[PDB]
Amino acid sequence: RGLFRPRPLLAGAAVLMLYGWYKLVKGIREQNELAREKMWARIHLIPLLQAEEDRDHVRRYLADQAREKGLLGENIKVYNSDRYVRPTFAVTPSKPAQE
Amino acid sequence: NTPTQTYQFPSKTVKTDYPLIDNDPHFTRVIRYARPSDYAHGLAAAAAGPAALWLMERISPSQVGRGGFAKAMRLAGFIGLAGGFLYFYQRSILRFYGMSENAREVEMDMREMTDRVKAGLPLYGESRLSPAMQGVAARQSRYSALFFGVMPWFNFVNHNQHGVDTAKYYQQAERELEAERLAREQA
Amino acid sequence: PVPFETLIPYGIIIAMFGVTGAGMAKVRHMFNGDKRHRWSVDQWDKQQMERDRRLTGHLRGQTDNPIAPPGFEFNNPWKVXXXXX
Amino acid sequence: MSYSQTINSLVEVVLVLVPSLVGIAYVTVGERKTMGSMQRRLGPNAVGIYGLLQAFADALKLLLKEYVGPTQANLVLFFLGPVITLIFSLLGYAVIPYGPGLAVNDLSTGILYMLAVSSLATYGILLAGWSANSKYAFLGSLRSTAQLISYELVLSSSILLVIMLSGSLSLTVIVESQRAIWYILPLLPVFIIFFIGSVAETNRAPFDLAEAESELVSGFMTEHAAVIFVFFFLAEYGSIVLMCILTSILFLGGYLLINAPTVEGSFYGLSLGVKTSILIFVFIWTRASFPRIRFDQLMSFCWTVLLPILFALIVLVPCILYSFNIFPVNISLL
Amino acid sequence: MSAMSIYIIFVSIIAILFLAIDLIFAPHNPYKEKLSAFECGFHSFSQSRSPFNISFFIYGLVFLLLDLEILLLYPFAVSEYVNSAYGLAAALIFIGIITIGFVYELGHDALKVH
Amino acid sequence: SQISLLLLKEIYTNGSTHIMLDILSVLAVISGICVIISKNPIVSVLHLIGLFAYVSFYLILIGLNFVGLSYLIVYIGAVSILFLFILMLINIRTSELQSNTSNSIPLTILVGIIISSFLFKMLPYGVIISNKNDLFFITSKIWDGALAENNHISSIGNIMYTNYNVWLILASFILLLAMVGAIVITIKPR
Amino acid sequence: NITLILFLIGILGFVLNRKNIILMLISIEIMLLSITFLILLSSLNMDDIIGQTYAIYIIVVAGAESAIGLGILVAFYRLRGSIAIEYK
Amino acid sequence: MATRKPAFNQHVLLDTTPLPDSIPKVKEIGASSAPLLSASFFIGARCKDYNDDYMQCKNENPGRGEFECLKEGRRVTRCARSVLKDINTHCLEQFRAHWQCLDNNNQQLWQCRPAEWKLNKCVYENLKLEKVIPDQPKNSTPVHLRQRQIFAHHAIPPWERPFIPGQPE
Amino acid sequence: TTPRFWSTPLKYCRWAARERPALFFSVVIGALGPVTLATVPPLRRLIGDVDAAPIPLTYPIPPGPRKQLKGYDDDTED
Amino acid sequence: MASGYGLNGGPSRCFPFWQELLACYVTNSSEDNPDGKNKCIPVMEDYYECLHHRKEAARVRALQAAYREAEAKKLQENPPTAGQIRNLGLLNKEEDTKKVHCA
Repeated sequence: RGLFRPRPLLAGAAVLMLYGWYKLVKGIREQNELAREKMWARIHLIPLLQAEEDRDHVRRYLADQAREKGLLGENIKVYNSDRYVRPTFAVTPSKPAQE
Repeated sequence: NTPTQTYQFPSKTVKTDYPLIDNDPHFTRVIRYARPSDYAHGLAAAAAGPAALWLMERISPSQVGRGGFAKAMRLAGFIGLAGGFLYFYQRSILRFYGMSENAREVEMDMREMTDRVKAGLPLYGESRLSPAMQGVAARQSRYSALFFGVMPWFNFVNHNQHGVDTAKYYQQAERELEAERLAREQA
Repeated sequence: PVPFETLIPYGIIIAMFGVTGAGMAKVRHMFNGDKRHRWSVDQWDKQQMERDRRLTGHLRGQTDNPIAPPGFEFNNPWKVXXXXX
Repeated sequence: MSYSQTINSLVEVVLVLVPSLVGIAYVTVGERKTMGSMQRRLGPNAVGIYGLLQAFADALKLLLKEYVGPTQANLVLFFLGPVITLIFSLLGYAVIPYGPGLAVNDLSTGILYMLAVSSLATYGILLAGWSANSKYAFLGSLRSTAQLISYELVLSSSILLVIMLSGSLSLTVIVESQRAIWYILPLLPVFIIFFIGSVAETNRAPFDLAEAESELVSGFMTEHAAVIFVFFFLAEYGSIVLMCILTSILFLGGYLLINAPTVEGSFYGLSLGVKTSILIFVFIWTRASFPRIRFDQLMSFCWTVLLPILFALIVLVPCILYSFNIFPVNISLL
Repeated sequence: MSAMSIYIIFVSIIAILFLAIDLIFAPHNPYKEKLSAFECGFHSFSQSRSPFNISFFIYGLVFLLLDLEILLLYPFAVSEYVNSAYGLAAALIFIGIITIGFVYELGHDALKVH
Repeated sequence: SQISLLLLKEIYTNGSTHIMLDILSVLAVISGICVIISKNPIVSVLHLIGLFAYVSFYLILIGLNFVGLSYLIVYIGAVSILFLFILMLINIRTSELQSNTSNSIPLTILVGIIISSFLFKMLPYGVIISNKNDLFFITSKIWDGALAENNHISSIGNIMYTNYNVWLILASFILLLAMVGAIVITIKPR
Repeated sequence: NITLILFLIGILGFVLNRKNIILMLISIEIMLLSITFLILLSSLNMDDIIGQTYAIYIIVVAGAESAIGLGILVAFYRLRGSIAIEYK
Repeated sequence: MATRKPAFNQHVLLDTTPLPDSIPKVKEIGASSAPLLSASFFIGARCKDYNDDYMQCKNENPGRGEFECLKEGRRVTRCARSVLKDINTHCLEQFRAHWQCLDNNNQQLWQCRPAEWKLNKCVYENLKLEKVIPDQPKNSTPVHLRQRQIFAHHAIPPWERPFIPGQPE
Repeated sequence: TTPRFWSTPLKYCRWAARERPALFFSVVIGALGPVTLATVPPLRRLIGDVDAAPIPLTYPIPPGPRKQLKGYDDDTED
Repeated sequence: MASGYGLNGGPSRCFPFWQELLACYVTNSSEDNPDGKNKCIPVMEDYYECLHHRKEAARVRALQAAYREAEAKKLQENPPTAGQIRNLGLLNKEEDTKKVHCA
């Protein structure tokens, strides 16, 4: 029974495994190219999105600096440097919205 | 043209007695700039290992069974050969490091590079690796022949971070190009 | 011959997989405003869905208006937590 | 979103668990009816029409059957083991994609999640067998521990070869990657090895050593009875189906095809179920075709035949991937 | 609430619902010989709580280390695009040193119970 | 007048509850004690796998999914083998009979207080946080740092085989010595 | 805070152990758990992937130590026949 | 606020304080995620210099560029509202068909190539704006200009042609 | 009976294939990787197969001085 | 922190603070002037502040108790509902956005 001969099954296995590796070369090469398109599309959007985010950060920073000079009278310097540091902590009201 | 900047990465200065050519020289350069003594010493060093195990056998026989000494020579042969090549490599790269007399290496480096610079080719070649992976590789292998006794490592990356200002190479090539143009006029 | 009564439990197993795939798809399509749901989402996609709620009120809502509606610059959510920093 | 989040998650879990529990009932019926056909028998054909209520006669009988607490047994552990095995076997169905992202949890580390819940369920078998203080239950529990040492590296090493192609660990992305080609074509040896290790993972013949009835009496579950016994069968057959889903996820393109969304979702569910049902057949086919192996022979087979081949592939496969510029991007895309 | 948390809730309550039904609706008549250990019909020495010989403990010792080794390869399979050739080399050195230890296990016949 | 600072409840996209971390904390401590006080060695190795489980669920819930799943994967096999050795080297019945005195309580109180008090200032503010006006952590979004977010396992892979490859070579030599040594001291002679 | 509680359990479970040497090898495991767990929480608060890498290398040596410990116990038990620490 | 992803967030904090009269005012972009991805290649076809100028400004003020590059940011927003209006005055059916397709397809470009080709042609013949992806391999056809998509759940009709500018039909 | 490798390397390879196939072919498969690494990339470049350029995983910041742009200024709003 | 490799594949948050401190040390300290490294004292405090947040937690704490006590004393007329905060910035909810801003 040659359905169970070791050689033709070894042959058909080598063919299937070589064909599927060919299809895998083409697939991953195509996906790495699709990944390049997804990243360039993201990159064009990054400067308009980050610009809106920075306007929000400058606006919230300026407000908290104004709120402290009222509540605490003067501003407290957390950092010696002049660099903006995104806040780890924020003043919150004692109650959420009543809903 | 002039790259307008010749030291781009912060390097470590080591006190040494000779000029530093390359803190991370490529594998091929170490083999090419090897003196013929380096092949003499590294071949003598590789033979020392199995010859030591032979002499111990003659004076003080181990009393091992029929095939053991032949097995042990194969290990002593490899270990000697492995340490012989590491010794052969260290002799050539210490000259690149300025930790051994290197006048000959300094002059062949100042010619090979000024030949690449007048040809427009990159000084240290082109990497297939990314410029950050090139840096991780420079950082991993610079001065790494000084740890050869413990962990070995070789530079197989064509990076551009070798610890030396490249201005001298561009200066000589342009002066060599300056002399070439004047000589070509009288024709 | 073919023992079709042997293949009946296998047909039920296949069918209940079909029940699962069809129902998960329908419920998610409703939850996502009669739109196909999103999968394999990263920080950018989650930030983009939260920007969509800012303009439309629904995380999956889409508007093409070149100008933002008034109050968009004050509606940027800053997440408030108690312990996981 | 549109309606309540809790109600969505409520319906989403029901649509997975309840249909999967119905599926577990009929893999037992299908096994008995399929082994019988290969044995020139019929199988269940009387409890219900064509014997389609037989799994529930069995299930209802045991939950109404008396339980025994052995005097020598550690009773709190005698009940804890089967509960651990059942809970963690069923937990694996929470990462199964029935479509792109159609899972109760589209986790980015779903493959490692499954390795963690399968390993816990095995520890329940070890605990329950030892807790009986009977000798056949004790001999069976040691066999389960030997078997996990044998098949855990085999599966995890085999899976790591799939990840080297998909680059994800997410079950949806590995199915999406197979749109290029099913992974059973380039990874034909890995599919065989992973399937063999999955039969050993399930305690299924020819690797049925912990529960062997020709050598032990019932192995680890000999002293266990009633609903404690129900737990170990529900764990075993849900573990079988789950391993056939995973093998279809990792090598057979998962849900890929060989009101408007419902047609698409149904076709995805049918395609995965059709491929899963073929592998469920191969399990039952393997049980009716071979004798049992000795447990030392299984440990030798996994450690001197399978593992040497797998580590050789772990070296070889990324070397082919780099050689052809075929390393997958590890970013979110598919 | 998330589907994952609700999923854990249900599978637990199914484990309870089945267990509760049997604990309520099944007969319970525990007596001496019913509560005894099975030993195929004859009582024997209780020895399951005494030190027992495991002839495959050297396989458990090796499994722990190899489990650690394949875990140290999973980050590589999910980071191949960035690792490239330079990272592949180190991962090959790591596998190569580990394989030598496995060759020691095979050559010394540690995994060959007789 | 004008509030200008508005607190609100997040309807969707909200995170877990930090109540669950305190539950896992007590259970992990509870299970840790029961590992050493238990008379039965198998009951204490079961409390051991439990103890590793609440720590892993603690790590998963704070977003450490890889190391949390990897901890669980590694230790379930490790506890199984440790189970396997208790059944080979320990008389279970005589160990349960074996007891423990109460003479260790005075040392427990003294050693517990001194070390814990001394080891408290050795820990930083980030850990001692959340020990009637409390603080709230605030987070916002970025676009440049979110272009291609990696998973934590990918971030470790980005550096584990290049920037820190020395730790891998040394780690592979500890594992090699363990593979050769554990076998050398326990191998049956041949 | 839990890191300190766990470390104290492992330190007393190792020192005030009057049961068996396998429990002492478990207590070492508990201590390494607590030390690793402190490094993990700190890594998250400082945005450091190195402390997760550090925690991973503690896990691999923690298992290597438990293999050498279990291997040395087998050697000791083979000759002594008991791995029970004993107090008169 | 921190760039860390929250694990236990249950509350949102909002500030109703407006930016001071000193800083000029820019009306924000009103497009959603699907319209922005459908017009991203057009953003960069026109706004690349400003998109690149705002990023080089921030790199020239390390740690402080949020506050010190507010004008470059106002410029990028204006450049991006210009293309959006342009894609709306013209090619509005094509633009809607593309980004409405993208929302139903996980925002994956390869799943909406026929709508992209139709829009890309209409943007090209009314805005001289071309989709350009840098460093694509020269050995093979660009992936976005490929008839067959291997990862697309639905095969691309044979009669739908990719848009290559210049060459006629 | 079994051949010694150093006595006759070609005989040992035939015996190992036939009598110890799983171990022998593990070494062949594992060795095939370094053979692939050393031979395929040269042949790939010989036939013109070009390794692709890396995809950007950070904003590509251009080099050189800023371009001194004039457009989309504040006065262009209305 | 000081490594430069953060959780998302991007760089660590306290890496700029660390690179500035090392830059300050190498560019001010030397054997000729041992006391040039006192220039690094504020730079080294910023690195610890980026890491543990003790100074910022103290600032917010004082500001938050001050803020809340003024809120109680402040005159209250009508509180916005939760649904009204949700309506801010929407397509056709101009009435609610105005109420949120007291305009």
